[PDB]
Amino acid sequence: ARGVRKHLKRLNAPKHWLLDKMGGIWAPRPTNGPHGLRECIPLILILRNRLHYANTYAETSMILQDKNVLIDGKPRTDPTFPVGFMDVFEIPKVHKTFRVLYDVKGRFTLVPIQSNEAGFKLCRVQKIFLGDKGMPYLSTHDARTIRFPHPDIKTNDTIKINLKTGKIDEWYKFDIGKIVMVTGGRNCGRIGTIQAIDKHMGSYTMIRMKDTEGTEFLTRLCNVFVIGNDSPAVAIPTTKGIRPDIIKNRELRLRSIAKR
Amino acid sequence: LTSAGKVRKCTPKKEKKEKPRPPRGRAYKRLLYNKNFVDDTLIHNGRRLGPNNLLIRQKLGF
Amino acid sequence: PEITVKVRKVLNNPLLQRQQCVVDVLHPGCTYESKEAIKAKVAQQLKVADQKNIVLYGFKTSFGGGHTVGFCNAYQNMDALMKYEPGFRKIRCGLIEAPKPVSRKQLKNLKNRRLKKR
Amino acid sequence: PRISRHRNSSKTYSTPKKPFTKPRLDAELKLCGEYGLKCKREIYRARYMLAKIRRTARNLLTLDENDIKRRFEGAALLRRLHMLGILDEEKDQLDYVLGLRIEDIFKRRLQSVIVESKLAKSVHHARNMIKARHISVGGQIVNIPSYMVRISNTSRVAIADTSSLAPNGKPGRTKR
Amino acid sequence: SKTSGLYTARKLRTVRRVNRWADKKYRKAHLGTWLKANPLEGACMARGIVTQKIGISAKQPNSAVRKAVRVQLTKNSKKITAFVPRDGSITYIDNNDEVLVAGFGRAGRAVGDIPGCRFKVIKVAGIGLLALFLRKREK
RNA sequence: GUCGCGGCGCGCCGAGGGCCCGACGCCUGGCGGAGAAUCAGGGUUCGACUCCGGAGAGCGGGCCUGCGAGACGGCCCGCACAUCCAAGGACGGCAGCAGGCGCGGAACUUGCCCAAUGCGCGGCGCGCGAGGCAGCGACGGGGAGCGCGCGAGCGAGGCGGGCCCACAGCCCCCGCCGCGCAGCCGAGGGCAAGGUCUGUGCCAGCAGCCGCGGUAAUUCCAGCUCGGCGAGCGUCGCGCGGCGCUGCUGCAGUUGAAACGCCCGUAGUUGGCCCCCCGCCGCCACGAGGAAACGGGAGCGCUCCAGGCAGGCCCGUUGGCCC
RNA sequence: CAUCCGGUCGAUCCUGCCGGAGCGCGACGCUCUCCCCAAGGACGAAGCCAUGCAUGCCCGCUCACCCGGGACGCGGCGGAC
Repeated sequence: ARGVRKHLKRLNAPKHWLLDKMGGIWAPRPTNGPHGLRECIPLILILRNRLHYANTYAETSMILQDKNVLIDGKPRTDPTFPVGFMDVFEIPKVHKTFRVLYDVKGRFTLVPIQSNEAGFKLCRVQKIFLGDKGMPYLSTHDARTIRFPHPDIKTNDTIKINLKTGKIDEWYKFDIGKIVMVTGGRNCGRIGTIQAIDKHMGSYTMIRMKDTEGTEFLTRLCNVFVIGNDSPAVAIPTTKGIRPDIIKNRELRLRSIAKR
Repeated sequence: LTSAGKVRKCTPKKEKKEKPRPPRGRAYKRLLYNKNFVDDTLIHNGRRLGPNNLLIRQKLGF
Repeated sequence: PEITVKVRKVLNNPLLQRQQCVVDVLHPGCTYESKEAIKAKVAQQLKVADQKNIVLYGFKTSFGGGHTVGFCNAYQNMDALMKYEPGFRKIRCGLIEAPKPVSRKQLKNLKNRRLKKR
Repeated sequence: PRISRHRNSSKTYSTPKKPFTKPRLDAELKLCGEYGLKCKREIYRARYMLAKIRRTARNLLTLDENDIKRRFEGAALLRRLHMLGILDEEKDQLDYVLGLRIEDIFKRRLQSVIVESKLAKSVHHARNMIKARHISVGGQIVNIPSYMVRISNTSRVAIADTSSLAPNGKPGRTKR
Repeated sequence: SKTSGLYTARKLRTVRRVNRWADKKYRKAHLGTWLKANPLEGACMARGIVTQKIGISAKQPNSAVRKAVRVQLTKNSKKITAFVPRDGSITYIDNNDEVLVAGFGRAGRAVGDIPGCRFKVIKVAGIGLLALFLRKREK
């Protein structure tokens, strides 16, 4: 009751975070910022778990206090800084830069990018609202707020942010045929072209998209993020959201464990 | 209630007989195996017999 | 009685100038005579050039077998060890001495008394 | 709350429905001499393992053949059984999994494997040898007689060079 | 009987709820009138100070004088008559000694020849009564 | 009035509103779920307790501060219940941790420390009875012993040195010594194991139940053997199973317990045959959406195992997926 | 992951309960060679509490007899988690 909760229990923490059950009785409490807890992952987790660059939380703080890493080109000292889709995690001292995307199994993935790709990051406009004397504002999934958008851009239409001048670069509007990557739910982590959008007036527009496996996945507009027109635009993970099935992944697991 | 424990106070005292201490653990079950199955020399007199029979006993000592 | 010590999956960490790795020390029918003895052996693969610069940690010896695995923290430079080091690890090695015993109960009792004294 | 509170625990054995039955007692004693089993609890753990497996196959078999489920799990169960050596590697059918008996699981116990390999004279001798840390399952010392060897590991099993034989030559009785 | 219809679940639920009460077993377990009646008051054991000692004639056919101590439980000040198990073990019990008394074994029913006695002595003065009989401990 | 909506409060005006599809009252040795126990299928019982939401800090109230508290390791008041006091006054609140008393059948150290895991605050780490570390602890779960062989061995120990640790310690690794160690319930049945040998004489006792003992006790009390189970075994209370003795599957009602004495009868429940091709309802399938733990379940030799998410030059190594 | 068995009789077949047979999870007794994991003042007293302890950190603003230590206060943030 009373005010806000500043603590997170390990088993309460989102499953995709893949934290150990016996690893701790507490989990990093993700802070507010550009991504929410359900759709974020703490900076400490990328550095401590996947990168393994810092052995302990204390080492991650030391590195962050010295501004070793810069997200979106800005050095951030927040161990619990929220990180999500299209965020550019570039560590210059190690000389390696990657984007944070979604794996087919739904865990966030670090996908390496070239210097041109590092410069820009994609965004999704939740809606356009009027405030402060009537100027229009567009709110991206990363909560980035852009005053005076070009009139054609609409709700749910992916746009690209320069991230150097931090302005809109181009708009790939959401329409039938355009390639999209699911961001949430059962089909999270899957890139498919849009077969159809069901209006479902009243609540929950539900869209059907199908990948090159002839398998159609049905997902509502909330977790559909356009990634270029028919072209996949920004570089996509090696699996490419092709939906490996459980039996197929069983063979892949066995080949990997064949190696000793 | 003045007759309480009439048998216990007047029963004679027979000392516990000292014995070869029995093997314990899997070793006890192993020695129980010769009796029960392969072997059978101690448990048979032309036919199957019970482990506490008065005929198995005296033929196996006690 | 031969000892073979190998480094696996070494990590370049310019941020903490360290060389994180996993050490496989093979001492079949033998006892490594302390981590320092195999620290020189680990140094050969690590190529740090200073045995003291190398820090060795978590050398679990497997039940019975001579496959013992220990994380390695050969700092690239001495400044890194000087800063990014568990004060206790620095104490285990002997790089620095430990502070004289303090009650800590006294450190809390002092806090309680110092607040009451306004 | 503590991390320990979160940890799982399991009863891996099934006690009998009637514990003074004559057939069960006779077979148990015959099995006890055969495999050098310490208490009926070790035999009980064997029955449990067979019952789990038999039920898993049973459910997959009630499911129609080619039902995604049997393909994903039935293949996994057969694989696991063939790889522990409980199941013959030629049978390779889920229906065969049901026709297994606890004795066959007990056969893969290292104490039985050592005896068929002959590295020891008796099942009693095999238990004592494995306890003395003499046995090696292949580059690994094993102290537990219970150890169930995987079919591949059987060839790797040999008396460890460091032990009673081929060694210092002076432990225990030799020292004095 | 067995009214069965696709939409008749409520009638069946009511019948089971009302009829289930008829068994003595459901009532003794769930009515809970017994909990208030139970001298033990929902406990396996109770600690009470011996207030009386007596010999209860065994129910015919069996004949003997069973040895018992009448004890008032400390918990509820509720009278209990408790059998002393083993041979001549009332000698171990002394009046005002304080005993732990546990159920005789039939869940509130008198057991065996002893008449209308539902409790047995398991401990005397901090020492187990069986242990006193087995000579494990003394006085 | 409130952050706002609302009888929420107040006026004003009507007479509604709820109820055998159980209202209202009453009682609860009532936190609820995720879950747990037992378990052919169906089921039954519990859910204080690990995660999530709720509620309370002796009891009622009332407030202030703040962005958020009707906050009690804040305040103010009554109410019980304490302490100090030089007698005027002062002052609390362990359903935080250890620890004490009472109570009960029942329950652990006035330890050690932030090194981790988090959090508060700082940019060059500090605080934390959150948490971690040790002690206690047959709640329990898991693994190896008390020999094997007929001569060779082990590990239980003991001592060093590593390894481990905030510091110890434990584990494990090595040298050097090395000393295996079983109970608890039973043997008339049910129920596995003498129709033995003593005492005793319907006494003393035993016996869940059948029963046993009154001179030849297969039953008591003891030696004797034997049997079960096993570092555990016995007893008690309860849950579940047994019990198709609660019955939907799946009970019974001539006589064992049980068809209302009869007819009408509303609620309730149940309704013959018929139209293909549409609209609603159930209905079945498959989705989506939202917590993991748990339970399944892929893979992985924690030496085996209860475990855990591992691991190893690795599907962008994994940690799938179902519920 | 489907089971029964003793007791109403001179005998017998029933119905019917009674009692056993299994697993829990708490107590209680007796006993315990090592190692691993692990519950632990909930059970009609949300009874009462002696002591010690569980909430600080900051350095904004230093004219406190080392120094630029960073007392103390003031401020700030948390104490509502």
